[PDB]
Amino acid sequence: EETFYSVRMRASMNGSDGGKHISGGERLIPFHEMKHTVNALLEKGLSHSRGKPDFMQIQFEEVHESIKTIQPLPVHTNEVSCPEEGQKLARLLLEKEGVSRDVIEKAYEQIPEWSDVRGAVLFDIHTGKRMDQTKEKGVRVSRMDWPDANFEKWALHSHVPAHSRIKEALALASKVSRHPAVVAELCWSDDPDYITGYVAGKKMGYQRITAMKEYGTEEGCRVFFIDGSNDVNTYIHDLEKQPILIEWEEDHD
Amino acid sequence: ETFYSVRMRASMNGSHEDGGKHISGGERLIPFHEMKHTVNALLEKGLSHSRGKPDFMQIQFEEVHESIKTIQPLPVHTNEVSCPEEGQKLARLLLEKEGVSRDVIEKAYEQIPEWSDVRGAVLFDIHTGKRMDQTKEKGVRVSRMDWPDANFEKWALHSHVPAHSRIKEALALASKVSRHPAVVAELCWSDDPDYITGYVAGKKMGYQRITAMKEYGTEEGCRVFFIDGSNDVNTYIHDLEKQPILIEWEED
Ligand SMILES: Nc1ncnc2c1ncn2[C@@H]1O[C@H](COP(=O)(O)OP(=O)(O)NP(=O)(O)O)[C@@H](O)[C@H]1O
Ligand SMILES: Nc1ncnc2c1ncn2[C@@H]1O[C@H](COP(=O)(O)OP(=O)(O)NP(=O)(O)O)[C@@H](O)[C@H]1O
Ligand SMILES: O=C(O)CCCCCC(=O)O
Ligand SMILES: O=C(O)CCCCCC(=O)O
Ligand SMILES: [Mg+2]
Ligand SMILES: [Mg+2]
Ligand SMILES: [Mg+2]
Ligand SMILES: [Mg+2]
Repeated sequence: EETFYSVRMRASMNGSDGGKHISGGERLIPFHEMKHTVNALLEKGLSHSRGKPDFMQIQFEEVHESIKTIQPLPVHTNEVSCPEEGQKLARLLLEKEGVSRDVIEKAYEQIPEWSDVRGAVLFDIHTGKRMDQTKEKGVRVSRMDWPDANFEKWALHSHVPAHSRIKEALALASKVSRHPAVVAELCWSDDPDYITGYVAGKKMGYQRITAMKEYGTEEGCRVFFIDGSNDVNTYIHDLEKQPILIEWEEDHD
Repeated sequence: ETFYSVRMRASMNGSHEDGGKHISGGERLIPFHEMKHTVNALLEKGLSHSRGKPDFMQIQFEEVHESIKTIQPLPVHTNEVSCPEEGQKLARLLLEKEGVSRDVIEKAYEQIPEWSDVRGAVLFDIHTGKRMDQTKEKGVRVSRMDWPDANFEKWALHSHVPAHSRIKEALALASKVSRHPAVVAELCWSDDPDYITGYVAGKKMGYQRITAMKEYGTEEGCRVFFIDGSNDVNTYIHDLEKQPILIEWEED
């Protein structure tokens, strides 16, 4: 049983304090990867297209819970020609996954107000309302990662480019989708220079959508559509604390 | 040309907040273009410590918005002693020379064992003869001071003192702290098992190094500031944490 470490970073400008969120990252690693990983997070925060931070934290801590290893979701890339086509597709896919249309519309009305949320919003498909009480902080999924070497192999097989963005997103989405209360996830970047997003779920897998907004805009989105009776805090604790490594099995081909 | 405060702390068996053992701490004050090197120096300092390997560490940077003040290091004298009991006695003599009363010194020495787990400094009020800050195990952590290596190395050459980073860090801290008009004296020795030199610092005597202050292999250090002031302790804590200082020595 190898010991793993959670390594987290966040960065902002104009303070920590009301600042603009610039970058966030999370990694899960053995101890001999610490120097490289702390540097990868530092650099990710310092070279961000949302601007240069005046505040950054980086932390590591031993994880005591035993690590679980899962397969990435099956990926499909939907090529679209503009953001409106993408968004419409996204809403079709959410519906097919099981989110009712009226819940989807209600959430889409609120997505603009959630632009500044630094993690994810949790949206209850029973009440048709936001379920977490974290406000601008959002719920930040942590303690997931995907050893690069296995990711590069996966991307080669999948005919998807071996970009860090995709490794991070797919690791997140896979951890999130595994959770029995999560029906679906809608995501696109708050970076001005990346317009691909996705909808994920247990059935459809990870459905990339190649245009979800316009170049140059900084309004991203991360919403988890939740179907659960249980207390939201239990779900939040799972998302924040349950350690996941992604390992794609070439062999299962 | 804006400066950044870069701070680190590390502990084992948890964060310090959960009751982990403090391993290492550091603070630097740097232009933005030195950030990578500095974050790497702090990471490495935390990971290679003689008190053991951390399982928790935080590193943070923020822009400093107060103006930087540049000062001289204190004058340094090295007192050679044969053993830790001789050094401790000398330290008490020097605290008294610096203006601390014997009764306050004894009361502090009674409490020093209690403060072994404090990760920063204890503030000791000479008017009450008791601890003054309410930070408990966190202590007060002096930050936002630093000393460009090139100038420090010149200083160490001139001073016939080795150019060790421990000394640079300590003398930078002690100079910032002694400048504060409400600090009468500082008493220090290391919590590192493999370093037994400590010091007493003040405005009259400068930085008085004492070559043995404890036994090799012990992990009980000490950092106490003796306070004689008219203000509330929160103001002094804010001064020590926030006032940015660079050391620049120039010969006489
Ligand atoms: N670990 C996470 N948990 C919850 N939501 C997140 C997480 N990472 C990103 N998000 C959300 O999804 C949006 C887009 O993600 P992303 O573009 O990766 O931003 P980021 O991870 O905050 N910083 P960066 O990856 O440096 O661009 C973010 O603005 C958050 O709202
Ligand atoms: N910046 C500071 N402010 C207040 N107290 C400090 C400061 N740095 C160290 N001390 C205290 O003085 C003791 C010895 O100093 P030192 O040996 O430098 O410890 P350190 O800075 O915490 N870690 P390291 O420097 O990596 O050994 C520490 O155990 C602290 O209690
Ligand atoms: O990392 C980002 O910028 C936000 C999520 C986008 C990743 C989607 C992908 O290319 O599959
Ligand atoms: O860094 C430490 O371990 C504390 C040492 C304080 C004395 C340094 C010196 O003057 O030798
Ligand atoms: Mg990200
Ligand atoms: Mg982003
Ligand atoms: Mg130190
Ligand atoms: Mg020490």
